[PDB]
Amino acid sequence: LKYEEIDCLINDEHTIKGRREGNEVFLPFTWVEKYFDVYGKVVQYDGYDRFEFSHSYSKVYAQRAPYHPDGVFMSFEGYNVEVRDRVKCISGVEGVPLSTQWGPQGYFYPIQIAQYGLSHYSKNLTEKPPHIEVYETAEDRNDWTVPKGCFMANVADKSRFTNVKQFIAPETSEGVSLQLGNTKDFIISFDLKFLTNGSVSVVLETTEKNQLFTIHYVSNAQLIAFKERDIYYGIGPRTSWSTVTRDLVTDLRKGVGLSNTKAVKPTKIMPKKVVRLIAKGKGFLDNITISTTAHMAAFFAASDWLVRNQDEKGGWPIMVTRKLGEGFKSLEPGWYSAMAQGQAISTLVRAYLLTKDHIFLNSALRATAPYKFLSEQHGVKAVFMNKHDWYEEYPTTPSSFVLNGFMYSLIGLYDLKETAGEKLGKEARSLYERGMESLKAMLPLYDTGSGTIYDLRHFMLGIAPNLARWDYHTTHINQLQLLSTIDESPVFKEFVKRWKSYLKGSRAKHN
Amino acid sequence: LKYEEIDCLINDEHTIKGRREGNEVFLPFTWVEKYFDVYGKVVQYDGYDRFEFSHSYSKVYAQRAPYHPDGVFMSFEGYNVEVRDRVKCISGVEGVPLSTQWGPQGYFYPIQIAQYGLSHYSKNLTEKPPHIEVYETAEDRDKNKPNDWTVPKGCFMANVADKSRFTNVKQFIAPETSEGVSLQLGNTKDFIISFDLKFLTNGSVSVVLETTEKNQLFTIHYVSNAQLIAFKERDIYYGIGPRTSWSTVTRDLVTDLRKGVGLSNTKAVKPTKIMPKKVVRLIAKGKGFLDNITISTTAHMAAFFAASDWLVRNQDEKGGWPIMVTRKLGEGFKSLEPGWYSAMAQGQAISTLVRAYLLTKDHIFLNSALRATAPYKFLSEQHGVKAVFMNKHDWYEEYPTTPSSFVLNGFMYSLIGLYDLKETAGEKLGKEARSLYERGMESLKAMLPLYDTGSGTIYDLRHFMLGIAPNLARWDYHTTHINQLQLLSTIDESPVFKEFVKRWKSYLKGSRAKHN
Ligand SMILES: *[C@@H]1O[C@H](CO)[C@@H](O[C@@H]2O[C@H](CO)[C@@H](O[C@@H]3O[C@H](CO[C@H]4O[C@H](CO)[C@@H](O)[C@H](O)[C@@H]4O)[C@@H](O)[C@H](O[C@H]4O[C@H](CO)[C@@H](O)[C@H](O)[C@@H]4O)[C@@H]3O)[C@H](O)[C@H]2NC(C)=O)[C@H](O)[C@H]1NC(C)=O
Ligand SMILES: *[C@@H]1O[C@H](CO)[C@@H](O[C@@H]2O[C@H](CO)[C@@H](O[C@@H]3O[C@H](CO[C@H]4O[C@H](CO)[C@@H](O)[C@H](O)[C@@H]4O)[C@@H](O)[C@H](O[C@H]4O[C@H](CO)[C@@H](O)[C@H](O)[C@@H]4O)[C@@H]3O)[C@H](O)[C@H]2NC(C)=O)[C@H](O)[C@H]1NC(C)=O
Ligand SMILES: *[C@@H]1O[C@H](CO)[C@@H](O[C@@H]2O[C@H](CO)[C@@H](O[C@@H]3O[C@H](CO[C@H]4O[C@H](CO)[C@@H](O)[C@H](O)[C@@H]4O)[C@@H](O)[C@H](O)[C@@H]3O)[C@H](O)[C@H]2NC(C)=O)[C@H](O)[C@H]1NC(C)=O
Ligand SMILES: *[C@@H]1O[C@H](CO)[C@@H](O[C@@H]2O[C@H](CO)[C@@H](O)[C@H](O)[C@H]2NC(C)=O)[C@H](O)[C@H]1NC(C)=O
Ligand SMILES: *[C@@H]1O[C@H](CO)[C@@H](O)[C@H](O)[C@H]1NC(C)=O
Ligand SMILES: [Ca+2]
Ligand SMILES: [Ca+2]
Ligand SMILES: [Cl-]
Ligand SMILES: [Cl-]
Repeated sequence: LKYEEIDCLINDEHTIKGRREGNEVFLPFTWVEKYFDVYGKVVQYDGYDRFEFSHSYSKVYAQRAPYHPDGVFMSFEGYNVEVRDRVKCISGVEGVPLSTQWGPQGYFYPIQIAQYGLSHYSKNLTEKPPHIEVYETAEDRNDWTVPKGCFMANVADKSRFTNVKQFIAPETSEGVSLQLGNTKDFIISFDLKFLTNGSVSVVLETTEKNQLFTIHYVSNAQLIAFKERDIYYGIGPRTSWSTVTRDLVTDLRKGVGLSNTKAVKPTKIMPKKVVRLIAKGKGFLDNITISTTAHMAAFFAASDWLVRNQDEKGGWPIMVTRKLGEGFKSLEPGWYSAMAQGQAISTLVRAYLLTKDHIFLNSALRATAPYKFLSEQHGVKAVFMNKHDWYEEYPTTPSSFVLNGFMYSLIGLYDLKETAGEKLGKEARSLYERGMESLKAMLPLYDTGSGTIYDLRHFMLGIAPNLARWDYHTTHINQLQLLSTIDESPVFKEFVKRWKSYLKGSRAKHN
Repeated sequence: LKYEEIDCLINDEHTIKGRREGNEVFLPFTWVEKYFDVYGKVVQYDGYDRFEFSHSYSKVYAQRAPYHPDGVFMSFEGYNVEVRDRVKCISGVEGVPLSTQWGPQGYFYPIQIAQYGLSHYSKNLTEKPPHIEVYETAEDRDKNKPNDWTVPKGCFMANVADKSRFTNVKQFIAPETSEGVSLQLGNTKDFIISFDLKFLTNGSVSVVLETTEKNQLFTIHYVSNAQLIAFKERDIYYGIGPRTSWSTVTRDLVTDLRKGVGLSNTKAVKPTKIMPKKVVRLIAKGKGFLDNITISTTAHMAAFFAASDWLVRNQDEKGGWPIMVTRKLGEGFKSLEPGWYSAMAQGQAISTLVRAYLLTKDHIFLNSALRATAPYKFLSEQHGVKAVFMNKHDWYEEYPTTPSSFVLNGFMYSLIGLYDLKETAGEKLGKEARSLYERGMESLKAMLPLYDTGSGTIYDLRHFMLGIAPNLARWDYHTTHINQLQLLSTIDESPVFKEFVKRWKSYLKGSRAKHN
């Protein structure tokens, strides 16, 4: 195959090496990939090599049905919140993500918590039912080890209509130990009440050279800690009955990856066997279980967190500073987010539809309040050019007009208005209608002709556009694809189609 | 590792043929060019080939100095309006371009005429002075050669005083059936012919050209009627009107030849490579007078003034140059019925007229420029050019559509016109221009970001106004945007103009704004 090397001058400033066969010139992908910011690689199949080029690796969610409030939440069946490195851990006390997106301290960010919930809710609807192995009920329907100094016994508990295992072990002892031996499933679950302080510990055989790591759930409020091969999580007093549910995969990886930075250090470590459970102090223990997944317990932990942490104004105040960029006043702690409000509402509505417990709906109804107040009056409302109401992901001065957060704020209002009924849904209905009018009018401002912009800070600050990376662009499409199944407006379908095409390299026509 | 074919799947839908050497994959430029919409070619040097790649195709004008109203007009020293295929010819009557931009009929489009003038004005300031050869003054300077008239049977000629304009003049009588009276010229280098002319009766002044089409003689007849342009075989006819009063006729024989032989019924002049190589002789028919016969390399100021005079005579009572063709800007935009005004026309005309005023101090030019701001005060629906963006920023429309269109380049030309006028008119009379400019520049600074894609510019805001895809600016309009902003940046020290120019320039060599 006869070819000639040829110098290839690039915009009169750099020379790269190409190849030539008569008139056809061939450019190295090393250059193409960097210069155009595109993707490809050689893929080896049985008796066929093929280079495979992509404009992006991000992919649009394959919607299977029109959206409905009790169904999967957009594309979140495929999200995995807990592996994100901005999640420092799943809180021992609250059973939800503690995030570190903006500083290393670790704070409850409501969005991450709602997305934890929504993603698990969605996986509950799409994944295969979990295998559930029961190790201890305490009934009449063993392999505990009680060393000297310790006692164990089955006892009635009238308070909760069951039999229960009581244990007494001092902290100087080896504790009382239940052999488990699960090779496949790593979500451990048990009912727990402590009389005195103590610990429930889980020993794991890992893939790090066959070593045993132990995860201690201790009855204090201690921040996550990691020494050698011991991981410590504070689960609070548990001096009343509650179900503890812990993903040993996540809990192991977050412990070994413990960092003083805003990102968990990557680790490959996996548990390969849940060896045994170790009880110390004085207390009670029931329903000891290992499951493939515990999606509804994750969903409810998020739901209950939202109910308990909503403030008197119906907001989830965000208790860290956020500096959105030069030009934007810094957001002082206690700011609200339209994305938080909406995602929370979408979570609470789902909790209500499952349980019929009006505590969930009552929280969702209150959560519209911040939508009514401008950013400078402790709300999330912004007005674009004295004409279009908007609900801000970041209620900055000047206004920021972030697209994706806004669309989640609307999906929440849709969820609520479809669920509250005509009377009580009035406020949600009205905020939604106004918001969808704004969105239809303003969508074109986010369209570059070969991508989307993330926000309107170019217009509001007089600077370069803050273009959306491909994964945010895909989110825009997923959002509009969703809206397009609950609102029959042609504009949503047109924009979805064009925005999809951008992902495969299509451009708007030039003149 | 040896050069080998490899299949290359593109976005999981089409397979192209590339090459591979070990790990390095090489993609055909045939694909790269079309998929990313870029440019390149193999260029031949002495025993050495090189492929040359460009992200874009236009270039930014190298601005030399801060802009001022009596200087060159932006980049227009490098425009050549008359060779554009949308210029059907230079009118014999009006001495300015007749254009065919949207319909084949041919109409006087103000923008093309203003640009004709501004470009010649700018060339006057940058080109070398023209060589000027004088063939007849009719005085007593004409004792030695050139003599050179052939006055055949039936015809007469004489030098005669003309009290009307304090000079001697050549009088001619030739019937139109004769071969006419003929002055040998023989210029090989210069092709702009110029002569003062008054006709008593009908007639023609004709110019014979040796051309590069196998040495053939073509004759261009400037005839005393309003007939526009005709072409049979080797004769070209232009109507120059009665000329029964003294006037300077000035004609580019290159253009006049090429427009004639390229005469078409379509929107575009047929391309030709025919050039004149010799202006052989001038032929006078009918009864009249003839003075100051000249051939020059260029006649920039005559072109400029022809444009200026056309603008003064054709301005309407509303101070506009009405555009007399229907214009449908695109689906969603109401059709513009004839008589619509353009902010680009108004501004460019003003920039022309101000320059004419600064040169001549004839207040007719300034007063026409002052009237030309009136359409800027009136909304599109009231037969002006003003649009308002979201109840907040005044704008001056290139196309005063419903809904508003907000075309960027037209707007910036409308502002450079107002700048020229307000800098020139003085405190009292410049008030209106001052105010329209200030409001315009405030709008521009606020709205510039809406035209920035992060790797190009948008031409207009039809995407926002109609709910459709952006009308992205082709690269030559992108460089126009930069040339405009580069100019404004020398008359307004706002940092925003400097930052945008720099970023917009970087887009030309494939830089992008950062993604998040
Ligand atoms: C380990 O796991 C098991 C589940 O497998 C748990 O055992 C269950 O415990 C719950 C208590 O939380 C039991 O639910 C309660 O049942 C009580 C009586 O049920 C029987 O009798 C009634 C007549 O009253 C019959 O109708 C019924 O069919 C049963 O035969 C109820 O009194 C409780 O009602 C509560 O809710 C209502 C509102 O709905 C309140 O108004 C009441 O005041 C009251 O609070 C409740 O329904 C459940 O039956 C147990 N199941 C079994 C099979 O034992 C263990 O609790 C768990 N371990 C720990 C430590 O939590
Ligand atoms: C061929 O080319 C030659 C020049 O190359 C031309 O000859 C010149 O043409 C003009 C014709 O008008 C002569 O212009 C001079 O105008 C003076 C006043 O005119 C102005 O001011 C009055 C105000 O009352 C207005 O009415 C008028 O419209 C103008 O605004 C006259 O006064 C001149 O006459 C004498 O005065 C001047 C100084 O003021 C003396 O220096 C002169 O020598 C002269 O005696 C004169 O009319 C100009 O002088 C001509 N130049 C020469 C050298 O002859 C031809 O016109 C051109 N051929 C054709 C056919 O156009
Ligand atoms: C999505 O969430 C759904 C709702 O939470 C899940 O379906 C539910 O799955 C459970 C099965 O784990 C069913 O609960 C009961 O199961 C018992 C079996 O006895 C055991 O139960 C107790 C604990 O309560 C245990 O301690 C005992 O020792 C036993 O081992 C049945 O006998 C009951 O009748 C009852 O079925 C729910 O019924 C079931 N609900 C529904 C609506 O299906 C679903 O699996 C989740 N899916 C995913 C993919 O996560
Ligand atoms: C630009 O225009 C000016 C007209 O002012 C030209 O300068 C004149 O040239 C004529 C013809 O040779 C002379 O009669 C004058 O003496 C000149 N006037 C001045 C003020 O210099 C100039 O030649 C033109 N230049 C170009 C490149 O077109
Ligand atoms: C309870 O707390 C004390 C310190 O406050 C600690 O020393 C002790 O070991 C704890 N008890 C158990 C059973 O872990
Ligand atoms: Ca029990
Ligand atoms: Ca004379
Ligand atoms: Cl995710
Ligand atoms: Cl041009």
